[PDB]
Amino acid sequence: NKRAPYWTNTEKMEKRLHAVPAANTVKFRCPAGGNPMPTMRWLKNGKEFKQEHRIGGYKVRNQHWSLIMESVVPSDKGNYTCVVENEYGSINHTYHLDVV
Amino acid sequence: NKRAPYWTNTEKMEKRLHAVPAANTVKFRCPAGGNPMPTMRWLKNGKEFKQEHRIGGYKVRNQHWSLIMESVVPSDKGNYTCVVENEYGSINHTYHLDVV
Amino acid sequence: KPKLLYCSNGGHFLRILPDGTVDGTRDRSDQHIQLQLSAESVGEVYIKSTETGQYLAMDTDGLLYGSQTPNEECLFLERLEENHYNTYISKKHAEKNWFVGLKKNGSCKRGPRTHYGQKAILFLPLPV
Amino acid sequence: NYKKPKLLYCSNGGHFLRILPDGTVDGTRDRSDQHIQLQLSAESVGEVYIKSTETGQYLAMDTDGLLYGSQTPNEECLFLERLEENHYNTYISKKHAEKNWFVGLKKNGSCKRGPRTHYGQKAILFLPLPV
Ligand SMILES: O=S(=O)(O)OC[C@H]1O[C@@](COS(=O)(=O)O)(O[C@H]2O[C@H](COS(=O)(=O)O)[C@@H](OS(=O)(=O)O)[C@H](OS(=O)(=O)O)[C@H]2OS(=O)(=O)O)[C@@H](OS(=O)(=O)O)[C@@H]1OS(=O)(=O)O
Ligand SMILES: O=S(=O)(O)OC[C@H]1O[C@@](COS(=O)(=O)O)(O[C@H]2O[C@H](COS(=O)(=O)O)[C@@H](OS(=O)(=O)O)[C@H](OS(=O)(=O)O)[C@H]2OS(=O)(=O)O)[C@@H](OS(=O)(=O)O)[C@@H]1OS(=O)(=O)O
Repeated sequence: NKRAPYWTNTEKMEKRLHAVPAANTVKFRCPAGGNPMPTMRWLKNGKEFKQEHRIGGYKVRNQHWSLIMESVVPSDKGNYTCVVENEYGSINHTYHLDVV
Repeated sequence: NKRAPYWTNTEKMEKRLHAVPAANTVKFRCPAGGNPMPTMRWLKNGKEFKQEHRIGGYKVRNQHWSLIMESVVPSDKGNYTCVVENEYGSINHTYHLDVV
Repeated sequence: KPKLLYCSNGGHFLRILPDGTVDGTRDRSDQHIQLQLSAESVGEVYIKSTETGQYLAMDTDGLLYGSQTPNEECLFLERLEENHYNTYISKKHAEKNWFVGLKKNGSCKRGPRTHYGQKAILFLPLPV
Repeated sequence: NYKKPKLLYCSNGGHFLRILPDGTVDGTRDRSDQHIQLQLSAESVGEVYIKSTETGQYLAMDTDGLLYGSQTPNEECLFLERLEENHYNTYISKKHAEKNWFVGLKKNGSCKRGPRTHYGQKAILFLPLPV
């Protein structure tokens, strides 16, 4: 029953462009499934996204597959990619953030 | 690119038991995908569910993959199956409706 | 009189485990979801697991847990909603609207995160 | 700021409002689309008229909540635009304001009809974006 990851909620994820006013808050999600249960990480414009890259950092809620950044300012603009992995494979999806 | 049907929203579908007070309203969903876009139909306790099987009938909203029954009464207790198909295959899921 | 509290959020039955943690499960067969409710009402209840005798309680931080002795953190205001679901509110923390609730994945919600309008705080007692 | 050819983005499913030449209104996620550039105008304020710059067609709502495009501006074409708390914008039918009919979009891209919209939904929240 060994299986690579799969999205469990494709409907939510078809909203690719997230345009948000600052100083609002934004939430990206990529619910997934797999066996073993996969892990997830976020990329910003294709590269490691650490806490250190934004003032106030950001939260990742593994229990909901999501990434949350509050008080969105211009420097947040960009593509955010969620990468979900187990040892059989990975799936990814990208969202575009745009701060008005 | 020919492709059999697949669920696009497993997260919603995990709630199999829908326990509702009468005279409330209930909605069941099975968002799906597939190429060609598949069709859907509902079974009640394993057989055709036509309009004439409940007072007031019911609404199916293809645009949302859903089945909607208003003013739920005890005769509605049962298992409702959504069957989704194209010419490459079909998937099914069943919900148990319970009226309090 | 011994019911199963069904939560419409994700369709779980409220469950009080022997280690004192409270959560939800969809297993009808589970030994920890039969609950006895009781007054002195009007609408004020105790929720006890019949198999372990523990009481549903909420602590000062909003977290649900089971206690062996009944007590002030175990009273809940039971309200038949215009729905007709029932809702439960911590009696101690009523002035802040702390409801007993369940996330779609089965875990409990904490009082502070609940609010009138969520599906997570809606319960139906079902026969066992 | 910049009083010009905006793109009305709806935060419900991330679509830009679109007035197609057959008179139907709907959303799409294609930024290349020729039917999404819209001019807004007062007076005032915010009482706006939303027009497709491409066809000159105006956003309007019927007496049954349905959105459609008209060639002639007119009474069914005014909208009450309020900067929300938010800071999103919402548009309410001027003719059917005592009933709260907002311009809205479903997550699938099609329009909501006024009666099914209300304060609190993601569908009625727009943000005007530069072209
Ligand atoms: O509050 S609602 O009546 O709208 O019911 C669920 C909505 O809550 C969000 C975010 O707001 S919050 O509830 O105040 O935090 O979902 C996120 O939190 C809720 C509650 O979780 S928490 O532990 O109290 O914080 C979760 O839903 S539920 O547990 O009440 O069922 C969401 O998790 S999940 O969808 O159940 O997997 C959780 O996700 S996240 O923080 O955004 O990652 C809304 O967001 S959603 O998850 O994208 O659906 C929920 O619905 S809404 O239509 O946007 O209001
Ligand atoms: O109820 S509202 O008109 O306020 O809209 C959001 C909630 O409506 C549902 C259930 O149906 S309804 O309450 O009778 O309207 O969603 C369903 O309809 C809404 C609006 O559709 S409508 O037909 O134009 O009125 C659609 O969502 S949205 O447009 O706001 O985005 C759903 O379709 S879509 O995914 O948007 O394309 C539709 O689904 S269905 O008929 O049940 O199959 C509620 O259910 S939901 O779809 O699971 O969210 C919505 O929210 S609630 O949390 O249940 O209050």
